[PDB]
Amino acid sequence: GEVFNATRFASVYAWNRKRISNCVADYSVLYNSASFSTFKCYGVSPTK
Amino acid sequence: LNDLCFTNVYADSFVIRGDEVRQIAPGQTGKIADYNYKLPDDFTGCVIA
Repeated sequence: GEVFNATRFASVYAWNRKRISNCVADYSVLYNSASFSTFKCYGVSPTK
Repeated sequence: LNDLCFTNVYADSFVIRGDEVRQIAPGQTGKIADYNYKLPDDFTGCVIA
């Protein structure tokens, strides 16, 4: 939630990073909320 | 394509939101791709928007 819509994103020079682990990952609930126009993925298909 | 003769051709015309123009590409997934319309990966044809 906090990475899709925060108060204001850190600038490109000081881009924000955190490790995410020990949870379950799914895209269906949150992808459509922040609708996008450029989804190009290299190693992994979105469905897989 | 002017120098080729076609066995049969199908024309599918429909209205798309301005931002979704790149959703009709083979392999590309999304809301209208998965729930509305999508085309096979080995698709031979040309698109005009």
